[PDB]
Amino acid sequence: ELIKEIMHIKLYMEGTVNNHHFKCTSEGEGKPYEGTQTMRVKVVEGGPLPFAFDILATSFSRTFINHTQGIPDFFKQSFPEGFTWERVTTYEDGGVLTATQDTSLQDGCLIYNVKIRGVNFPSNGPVMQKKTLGWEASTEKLKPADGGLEGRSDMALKLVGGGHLICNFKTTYRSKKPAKNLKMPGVYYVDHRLERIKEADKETYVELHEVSVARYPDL
Repeated sequence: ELIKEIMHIKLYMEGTVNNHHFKCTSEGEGKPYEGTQTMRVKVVEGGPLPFAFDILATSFSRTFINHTQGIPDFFKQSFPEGFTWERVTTYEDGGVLTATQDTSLQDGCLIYNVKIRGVNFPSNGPVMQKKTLGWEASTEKLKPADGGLEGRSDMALKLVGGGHLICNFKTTYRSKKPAKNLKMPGVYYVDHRLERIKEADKETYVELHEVSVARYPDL
């Protein structure tokens, strides 16, 4: 089957956000066919992060997406090799977070390897002052873009005692399997819900849950 009904995950992440180098590590598990998953994150380097963790949570699983209707799963079809993704998130206040990700399948446990580069996050802004809450539920429009998938989405980051700091991202998904060995999907949508379950000792340990359900557009 390759991708089982319940799958284990292990993650490695490192980066610099406003030149503040850090390193993160994770262990998680989800139901790939149901679109749910859970991730327990631990910041191993760069002490208590000077920026809001929320900018990183969104880089911590395309393989855990409930493909309803009968949409070809580009992500699951890409195994055992896996797939890569490059995302660029642009914030309304000038902050830009670029992330590079590698997904592989080694000895049953699913492996994620992320690279993070955050720049121009304003000093007294919600991210740097750590005055952000969760991410509101978002929707990503995916369209087949020459061999891979291109995903665009507009997100809203909840703010401490306020409204939101909005942003948008452009992502490119590249399969490790050749495009010849893949049945590509049409233009489809993925609705996401990203909730933070737990938090410990100054955003050093964070538990996150995600729910993703794919669907063909309405008529």
